[PDB]
Amino acid sequence: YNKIVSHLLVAEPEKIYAMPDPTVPDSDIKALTTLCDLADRELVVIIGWAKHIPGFSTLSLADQMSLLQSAWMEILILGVVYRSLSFEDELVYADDYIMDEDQSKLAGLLDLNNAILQLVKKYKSMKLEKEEFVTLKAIALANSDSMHIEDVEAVQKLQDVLHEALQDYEAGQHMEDPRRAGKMLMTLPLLRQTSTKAVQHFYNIKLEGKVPMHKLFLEMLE
Amino acid sequence: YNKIVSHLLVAEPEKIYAMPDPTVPDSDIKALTTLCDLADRELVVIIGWAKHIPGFSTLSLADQMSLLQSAWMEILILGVVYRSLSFEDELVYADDYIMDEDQSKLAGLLDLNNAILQLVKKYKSMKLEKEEFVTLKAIALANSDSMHIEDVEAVQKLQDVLHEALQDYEAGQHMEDPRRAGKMLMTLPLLRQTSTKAVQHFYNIKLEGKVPMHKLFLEMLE
Ligand SMILES: CC/C(=C(\c1ccc(O)cc1)c1ccc(OCCN(C)C)cc1)c1ccccc1
Ligand SMILES: CC/C(=C(\c1ccc(O)cc1)c1ccc(OCCN(C)C)cc1)c1ccccc1
Repeated sequence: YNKIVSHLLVAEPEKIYAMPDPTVPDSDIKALTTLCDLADRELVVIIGWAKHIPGFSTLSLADQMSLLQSAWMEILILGVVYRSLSFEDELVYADDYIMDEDQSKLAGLLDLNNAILQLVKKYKSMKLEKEEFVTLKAIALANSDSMHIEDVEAVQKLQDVLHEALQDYEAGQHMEDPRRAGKMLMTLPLLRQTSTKAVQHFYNIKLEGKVPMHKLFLEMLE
Repeated sequence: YNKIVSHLLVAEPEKIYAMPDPTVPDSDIKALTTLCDLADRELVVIIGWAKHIPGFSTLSLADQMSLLQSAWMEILILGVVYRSLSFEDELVYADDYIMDEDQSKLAGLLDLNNAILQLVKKYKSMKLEKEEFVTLKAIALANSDSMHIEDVEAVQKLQDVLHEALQDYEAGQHMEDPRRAGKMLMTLPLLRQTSTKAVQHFYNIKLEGKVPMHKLFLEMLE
């Protein structure tokens, strides 16, 4: 069994409850608040998680920040996708916050949650395993295509190392499909597309708040 | 040598000149007109090209249209990227229409053309070959993630067939890097991201015109 995959499995953060405020009337604002508060907590643990990825900490702080800046929404989305694989037309943002179509409509997230469900659909068909999920999260971080990378070569080595882990996993676990690793890689474009739209929506409705995201990753990394 | 790759090479369309109107004063409008007129001509030949891809014609007309609808901007962009690999900070839209930074600024395309140059940068480092380019164009078509596919399984078989061709090519041509096929696949997210932004920009400034894109692919396919 592949050691990087094993390591990523033990580095996996614990479940986080959303705790929607039971005193607040249901509304689009309440849904967005709940999601913002959930994501902020998730981002803190994502930063800690990334430090476990072999080679990530040896990048400059600027490069670590750049990768995180570019990847954070993909990592959040891949999480909700994975959590939702055993459900039907619903998204498990947390065990206590499962969004059906009516809820998504109410939150103004129909189009976005429908795209996320498209990711779910594909991964259900492919029978996405936890091992594959955690490896793809790490790959999405390393492959996030920041336009501000200092050490392009080191970031490529990190991509290489993680891709190798996925290939080695699939070679051992899935001999019935010698192309499964590539199929997994071919799911990344839809994740990127969905993230891109989610981030556009995030800025369009001003969820970023008073303090820029750049400084937030700084505080947490420094 | 891989037959699908060989076939794709012979299916490659001839060069198309942009023919910017020499009587028209240079302006953002002239640049956008030139690009619109270039793309429209390219789209006609792209539709003919897709018919050469093994299995594409045996899909329903609806599925052919769906793949084209979802992929067309990626295919256009991958073309300009490939045409630009031997240039520096300039995009070869056509032999007679090469956009430098000043031109992009003037056209309102700085951000978009900069993203396209990011694609170029990565492919230069990877030493992207024509064989790899034409194969990735076909993969981008098949992997374009339309939300309206009728025969999900047939579209997967098409993805499979093209992925197999890339893997077989790389296995024979690039034994020094057993992971090169996966590296090529890992370039697709940035293409998707760039296309997504280009399409958003395309609709934001109303370049679609009086007739919807759906009917355009119909006419040309029927
Ligand atoms: C898709 C749901 C979502 C977020 C989300 C996704 C996955 C997940 O596990 C948790 C949340 C989302 C919402 C807000 C957000 O902002 C965090 C920044 N702070 C400073 C508010 C990030 C993601 C969202 C994204 C954009 C607009 C509206 C909602
Ligand atoms: C990135 C350049 C570009 C186009 C382009 C890209 C590659 C290429 O080889 C040729 C052109 C572009 C521009 C217009 C366009 O519309 C075609 C639809 N008709 C009906 C006008 C498609 C692509 C463009 C895209 C969006 C907004 C503005 C410009």
